[PDB]
Amino acid sequence: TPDVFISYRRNSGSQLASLLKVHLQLHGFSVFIDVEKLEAGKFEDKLIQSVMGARNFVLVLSPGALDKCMQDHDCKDWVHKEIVTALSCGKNIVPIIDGFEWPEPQVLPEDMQAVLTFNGIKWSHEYQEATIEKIIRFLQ
Amino acid sequence: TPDVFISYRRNSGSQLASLLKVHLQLHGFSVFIDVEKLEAGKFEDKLIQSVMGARNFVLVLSPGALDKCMQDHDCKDWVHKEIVTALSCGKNIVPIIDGFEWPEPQVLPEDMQAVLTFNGIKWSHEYQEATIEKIIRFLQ
Ligand SMILES: C[C@@H](c1cc[n+]([C@@H]2O[C@H](COP(=O)(O)OP(=O)(O)OC[C@H]3O[C@@H](n4cnc5c(N)ncnc54)[C@H](O)[C@@H]3O)[C@@H](O)[C@H]2O)cc1)N(C)C(=O)N[C@@H]1COCC1(F)F
Ligand SMILES: C[C@@H](c1cc[n+]([C@@H]2O[C@H](COP(=O)(O)OP(=O)(O)OC[C@H]3O[C@@H](n4cnc5c(N)ncnc54)[C@H](O)[C@@H]3O)[C@@H](O)[C@H]2O)cc1)N(C)C(=O)N[C@@H]1COCC1(F)F
Repeated sequence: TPDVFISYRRNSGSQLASLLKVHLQLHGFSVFIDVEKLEAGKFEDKLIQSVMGARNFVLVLSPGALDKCMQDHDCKDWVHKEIVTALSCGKNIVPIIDGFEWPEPQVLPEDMQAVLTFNGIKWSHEYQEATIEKIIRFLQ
Repeated sequence: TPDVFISYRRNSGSQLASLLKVHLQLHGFSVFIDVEKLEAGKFEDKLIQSVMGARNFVLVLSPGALDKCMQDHDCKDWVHKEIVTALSCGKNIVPIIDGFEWPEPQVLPEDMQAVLTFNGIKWSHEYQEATIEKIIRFLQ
């Protein structure tokens, strides 16, 4: 059962999300990212269970990463579903900020507005190792 | 003296470039990427000498990566400068395709059109380890 769940928006954060996976594994954390760990069966159940099972929830805020969450009030967007599950289970949420612009809370669905109240880490392209060490301090 | 020089477009390839660096280092290559190895002094000479110093030239073709090379006949664009140096020195050039569209040769300045004649490696989000293993087979 993975220590860390990495949630990300494919069209804009795939590369950073995989970069985060490599570094965290090199530092001894078990990591769930879909392309390495989402295997057979109905994926809706497996994904939700993977979030529920992970102590740490690493949220890759690339540019526009929460845009498809906006007005998703049936909760059909997958980042939205993953965040609400992490919030509902009281996980240690660690937002990683990479060119993300902070939205107004009211533009996000009520069941995920609390994600903006967690302290985020700025991804520094020039000081990546320092960025990684800070992330590890945030993790449990 | 690094074996591998990674050339890349910051606004679209920085994450993949850094991910390539970490994997190549794990497999024992000395890698030059600017944010880790470009240090003090006039950077023009330092960059060109660093291309000259590496046997392998890894070119990250993220979407639109060559767009600023087009009509750069003054040769002010840094990706343009790095490619021309690599071609001129007869380097082992290894393009990494990440959503790149192949342009018609004639839209590119004459001194870099030969970059399109090198066999490129498709970057696979779902089979990243296999992509890396292929890149290593291409290196010298
Ligand atoms: C449904 C999709 C999925 C979506 C979202 N997340 C989580 O949500 C975040 C990313 O959200 P987001 O950027 O908005 O992604 P979408 O725009 O929804 O991608 C939708 C695209 O998925 C493809 N597609 C649709 N139906 C299936 C299917 N039945 N089987 C396989 N592929 C499918 C298709 O190409 C479509 O365009 C992130 O945190 C992640 O953990 C995980 C998995 N899926 C099962 C896979 O990709 N499975 C791949 C095969 O095994 C490993 C794998 F996961 F890589
Ligand atoms: C000039 C620039 C540079 C440009 C290009 N490449 C090579 O060209 C590829 C990327 O092409 P590309 O996406 O088109 O880059 P540009 O948009 O041209 O960058 C322009 C931006 O650079 C900043 N900027 C400008 N003047 C200086 C300066 N005197 N000192 C520090 N920063 C400067 C500024 O922010 C501007 O916006 C890639 O393969 C790489 O090897 C290497 C270095 N430079 C020296 C640095 O960034 N130095 C940083 C300090 O050490 C680590 C470092 F290397 F990161």
